[PDB]
Amino acid sequence: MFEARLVQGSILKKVLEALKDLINEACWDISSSGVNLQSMDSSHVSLVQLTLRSEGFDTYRCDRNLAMGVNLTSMSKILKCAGNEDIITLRAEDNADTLALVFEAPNQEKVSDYEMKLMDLDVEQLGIPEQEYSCVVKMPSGEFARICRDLSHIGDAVVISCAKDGVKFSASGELGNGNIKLSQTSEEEAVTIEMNEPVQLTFALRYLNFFTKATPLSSTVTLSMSADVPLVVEYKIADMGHLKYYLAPKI
Amino acid sequence: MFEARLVQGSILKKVLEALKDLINEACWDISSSGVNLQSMDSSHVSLVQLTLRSEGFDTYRCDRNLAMGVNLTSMSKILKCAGNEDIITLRAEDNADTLALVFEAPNEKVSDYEMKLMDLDVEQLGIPEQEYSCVVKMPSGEFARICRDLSHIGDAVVISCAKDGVKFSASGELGNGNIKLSQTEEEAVTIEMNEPVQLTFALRYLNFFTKATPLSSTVTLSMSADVPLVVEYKIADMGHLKYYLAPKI
Amino acid sequence: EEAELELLRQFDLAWQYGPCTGITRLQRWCRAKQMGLEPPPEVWQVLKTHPGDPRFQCSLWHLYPL
Amino acid sequence: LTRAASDYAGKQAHVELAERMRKRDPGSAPSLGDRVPYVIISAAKGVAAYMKSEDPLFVLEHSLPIDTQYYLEQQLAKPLLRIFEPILGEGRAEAVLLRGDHTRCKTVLGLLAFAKRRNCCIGCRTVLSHQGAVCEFCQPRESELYQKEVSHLNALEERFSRLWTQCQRCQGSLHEDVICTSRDCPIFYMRKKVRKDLEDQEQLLRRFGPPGPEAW
Amino acid sequence: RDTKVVSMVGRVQMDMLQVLLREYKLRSYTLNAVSFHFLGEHSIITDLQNGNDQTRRRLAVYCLKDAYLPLRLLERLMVLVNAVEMARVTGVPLSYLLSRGQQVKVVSQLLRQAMHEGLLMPVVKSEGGEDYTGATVIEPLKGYYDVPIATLDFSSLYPSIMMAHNLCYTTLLRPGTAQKLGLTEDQFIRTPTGDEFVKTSVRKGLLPQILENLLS
DNA sequence: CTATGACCATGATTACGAATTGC
DNA sequence: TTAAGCAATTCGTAATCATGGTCATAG
Ligand SMILES: Cc1cn([C@H]2C[C@H](O)[C@@H](COP(=O)(O)OP(=O)(O)OP(=O)(O)O)O2)c(=O)[nH]c1=O
Ligand code: SF4
Ligand SMILES: [Zn+2]
Repeated sequence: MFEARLVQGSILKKVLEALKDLINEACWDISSSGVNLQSMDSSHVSLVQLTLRSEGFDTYRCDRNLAMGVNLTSMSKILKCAGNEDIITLRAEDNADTLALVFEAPNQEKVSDYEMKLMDLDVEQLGIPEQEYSCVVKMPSGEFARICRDLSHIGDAVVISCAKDGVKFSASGELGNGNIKLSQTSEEEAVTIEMNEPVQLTFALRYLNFFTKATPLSSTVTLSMSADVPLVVEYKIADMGHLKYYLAPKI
Repeated sequence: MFEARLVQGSILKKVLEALKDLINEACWDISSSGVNLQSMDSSHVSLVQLTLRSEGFDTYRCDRNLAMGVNLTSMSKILKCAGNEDIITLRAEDNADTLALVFEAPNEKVSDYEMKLMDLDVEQLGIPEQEYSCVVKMPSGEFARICRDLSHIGDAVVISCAKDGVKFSASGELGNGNIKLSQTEEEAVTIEMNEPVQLTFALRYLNFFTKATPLSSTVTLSMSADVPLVVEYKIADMGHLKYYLAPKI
Repeated sequence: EEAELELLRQFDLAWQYGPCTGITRLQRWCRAKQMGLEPPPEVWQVLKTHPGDPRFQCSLWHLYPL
Repeated sequence: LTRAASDYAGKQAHVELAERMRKRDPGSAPSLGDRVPYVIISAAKGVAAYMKSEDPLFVLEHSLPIDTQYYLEQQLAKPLLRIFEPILGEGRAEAVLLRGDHTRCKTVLGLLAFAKRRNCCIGCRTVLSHQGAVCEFCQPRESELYQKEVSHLNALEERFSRLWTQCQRCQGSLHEDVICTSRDCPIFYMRKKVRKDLEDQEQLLRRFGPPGPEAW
Repeated sequence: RDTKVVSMVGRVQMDMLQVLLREYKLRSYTLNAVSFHFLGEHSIITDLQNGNDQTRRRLAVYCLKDAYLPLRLLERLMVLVNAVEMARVTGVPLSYLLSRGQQVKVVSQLLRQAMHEGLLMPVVKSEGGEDYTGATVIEPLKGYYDVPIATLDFSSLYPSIMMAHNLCYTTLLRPGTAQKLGLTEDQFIRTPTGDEFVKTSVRKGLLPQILENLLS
């Protein structure tokens, strides 16, 4: 019998708002470690790993290793019917293939109790490698979204150069060439480019716009890259766990 | 000759944006008791009833009972050429089919428009007064969000008035949900009940009815057995505005 | 009943009481009695042991847009 | 109603009326090769003129309204613009669309059952409490407003009598009832509406009092 | 059209509905509508029959008037006299003019003209050739005219083309059989599509003679 | 709270397929 | 086994494009 609570519950609205434009479905793996989601993209370029530990929740009862599937955009349309101060509660029976959502109010006067049906899933599942990421950058999320959207009006795909002094976000386009340079700044607005060996890579800027949909989702964004590997953007879901978006690189 | 003058033109603009989507043509029954109107919608489903009493107009003058025929789209386009602080006067002859509107800014700028009326052959209907047995007084913002939020799921809604509170339920292909409300100044939800009610109404009409939300803070919903649900608003020392909608069988 | 509904249907088509498809049944019964043609005292005695039912107190074709 | 597959290929109005049976009779319906008659009623489904078609006898017995704008802009208007243009210019299109415009401004027409029978002034159309016909501002001109409309009752009375005695001569007999619901006769259903016109126009003049006593 | 038939040997059937539906193009094909167009005019019946005997007498007079109207239409419209003259001019029986089309009659007349010179007909069947080019229309000078225009036309155009240039099956010249004879002048002619056809000083066709009989 | 951008629909116009009539 | 032909005007119906209006998000 799964029954879980979340008081600062705006984060679920915030993650599924940054989930539904990417992918149409999700493989929700409920374990005693909490709520998890590994899922590929639809274009066979990217992946989402959501991890929600139990210690980031309030009140918890998990009796089953549930492995269910959610059609995301209808669930997001249901999640659009509750405010952000409102408490989010989930209830689930291991025989009744439905989700019972309970939206409590902070003043407790408006009660919501919605139900979404289940559909079967046989989703593919691959494991991420663990390795050394030659460049890990801590950045403000709003500035990062601002920069990549400022590059979106030049061209389509981005080339990155990650080195010691500055980092080089370059692009071409139908109006010519452009590039912006960044450096370390000597807690949320601090940046850090931790680097061992400088690299150059190609990535898709449109998938950076897709990844910056989680701009309000953390204190800071982390950008982890190495040679010829999936970029992992990290949004540390505060006190809860973390969301990591993998992007397999380009050739 | 008719001539009225009112200091708060904002009330006039809110009432004219209540109705420009549901109605295309109307007839104003100008009398020596005020400005009163009844109309049916274009779909022949719902009733509107609007009363602006004679006192609240701060300079009134009406010689003879008139009847003006107004295309509400052109009038709604004219009343958005007037800012939210102006003072509005209406000028009409008793021999003419053309109305004059003069907007007076509270500072050097005055504006005056003339609009051609039309003759129409409509029939005027009304309502009889009976005691609806479920009486709800609730905040208007919550009602707007409740209707708009249930709207994405399906198109009907069932209203379920019980003792401590009321409960709205709605279904659809992506599931179902209800919202409760309980007895506990204007953010309260006062609930008077003699007999419990459960009824079904379609959502497009309710999302039309919640277009006039800036007119007041609270909204009054009245229900009874098998009668058209009444949605009622009050305008401060001016009058009221009522919509009427019949239940499904 | 089901025998009283054929007596009235027989009173309604006898030509010696009048050409009656515009009026009620008891009005035609009293019209013939005034002129005293020969109304029978049984088509009266079923129009008294009933209330205002539209399948006793109405002509055969009181539908029918003629 | 021709061969059924060409009318399967694309949705028409008469095919939709024919294939929709009635509740009264699933044994008399149009077959292949005959002609289906219909009229177009008013509704709010503007994408489809095949959703507004009805049998003439069904709209007779069930009294559905008529789409006067459909008949105005789709049946009438374009043949007239074929004929009337070549004698003049394009000010002739504006002349007939302006002769419409002086004449388009005169129209006549669940919750619909709960009518309060709101009475109205005969002079200036102002709804008001009480049953008297005239308005308090338009009371002096009442002899002229009675004069007006009794010449309308007089012309409805003259039309009732010319029609309901024509059926007696087309039937043969003067002493027995008329039974002829012939759908191809203009006589039928033109004899039905004058009863209601007279029913309505007789009751509008009882707003005025009686012209004398009757129990003397 | 899809009809049932019932077998009667010796006797002949003439439903007047099928004769109207084949010859005439009208708006409604009801007995009332064609009786007005040419002359000038179920649940009630079940209680006119369960009643008295003067009601049944009224029902019988109605039925006899119904059974009398098609006789009047048959003798007034000159149906049967024209059917007898059609069967005498074409040579087909009297039951074929209610069941068949216009092929059996031209087959019949061509066979009756073919026994007099000793020819046999072949069987060619093909599915299927292409279309050819039909008739010309001249481009108008559109408008309104108020000065008189006079109309001149040709009478019996295509049968007289087929008559006066000696065109037939039995005189169509194949492209090779003119060669290697070289006599072009007054032995054959040439058409705008391109064929060659023999002059009348060698052969007479069969379709000129059938057409000449029909024209007289 | 206001302004700008995006989406969504709705309406109008143009192009094609089909009952009837002219030949 | 059984069946004249073709040219169309013309209007209706369907699809596509354009234009604005409304709602939501960001500053
Ligand atoms: C009406 C008709 C005409 N046509 C062709 C043949 C005709 O020679 C040509 C002229 O049409 P018509 O003028 O209609 O007929 P017609 O000229 O042969 O006889 P008349 O002048 O006495 O009325 O059109 C047909 O092929 N089939 C038809 O049904
Ligand atoms: S309705 Fe027409 S057809 Fe019928 S009896 Fe009267 S006049 Fe004759
Ligand atoms: Zn008046």
